[PDB]
Amino acid sequence: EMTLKFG
Amino acid sequence: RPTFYRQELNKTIWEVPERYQNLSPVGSGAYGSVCAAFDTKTGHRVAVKKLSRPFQSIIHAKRTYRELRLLKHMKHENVIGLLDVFTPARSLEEFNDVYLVTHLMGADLNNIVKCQKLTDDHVQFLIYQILRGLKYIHSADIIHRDLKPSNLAVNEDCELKILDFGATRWYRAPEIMLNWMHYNQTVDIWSVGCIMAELLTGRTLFPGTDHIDQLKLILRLVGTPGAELLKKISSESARNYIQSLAQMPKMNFANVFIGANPLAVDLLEKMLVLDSDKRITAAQALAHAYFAQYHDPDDEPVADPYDQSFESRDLLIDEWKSLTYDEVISFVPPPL
Repeated sequence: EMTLKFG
Repeated sequence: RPTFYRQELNKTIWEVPERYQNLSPVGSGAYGSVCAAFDTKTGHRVAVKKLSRPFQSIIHAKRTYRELRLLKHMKHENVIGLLDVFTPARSLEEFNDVYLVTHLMGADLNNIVKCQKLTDDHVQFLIYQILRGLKYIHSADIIHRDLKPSNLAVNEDCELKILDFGATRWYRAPEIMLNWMHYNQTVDIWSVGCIMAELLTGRTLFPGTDHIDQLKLILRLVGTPGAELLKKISSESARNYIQSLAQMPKMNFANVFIGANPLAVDLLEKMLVLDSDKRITAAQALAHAYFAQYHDPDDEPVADPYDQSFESRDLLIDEWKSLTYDEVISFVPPPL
């Protein structure tokens, strides 16, 4: 859940 | 009334309040053109949509009214909301342009899988938020009808919003892909099942090339329609076509999704049921054990009832336009 990266 | 300023971008005139700055064109088409912009009142990036030809016909004028009524009603954390709607017009007589402002959404669901592998925790949270938004939508007797990964916006905190109310075919329930019957709200649940399967495996679940190819792929997993479902299909030709098909049993999903969280596969079985009356609802799916880490039945609100009685009204262009103008005038922005 905590973090995702931009494309 | 704010101060407006006027500019031409991509040979489109944009006349917007001063609060919207640094407009950059990011899309165009028959529905209207969109600029990304900076909202100096909220400090957020926003999408500003200028409606194209909003009152050119009865059909267009009523569609403009329907979209504004719908967007004004949606007030939920997992659903796109109307930040602002405005016109440069000082009165109904010069009212010709409508502009809609929403949160600018950095990435959709297709984009986030391009640069990372989602964990099973990520998929639980994403699907939970989709179902939480759908519970709200469906409680107002609204159906999205076009859920797919490009209509789902996600930020860096894995927080999700449902956008853009009604490769599209790949997420469509078979009863609406081939117009078998009147739509249930659980056509959106079919789409969630297709999206969830794809997030779990990295593969599109039913990527058929035409309607028949896709229907055959669906029926191979879920089985051909039984007599109880056949009785609900009103088109006689559709019934005759389905009866011409070689019968196929439903498959065991656990043998198709080996290695996935068993509670994920169980929920998938409940969403991808062929008979839409037998599919799990959004409210019921939120209570499924797959979401035990996230489910809070005191924090899954429903909507106000939504009056759609305008849909059966038969009005002049200028009457739909006057109704739209009234809705622009009566708009109350959300709290900062």
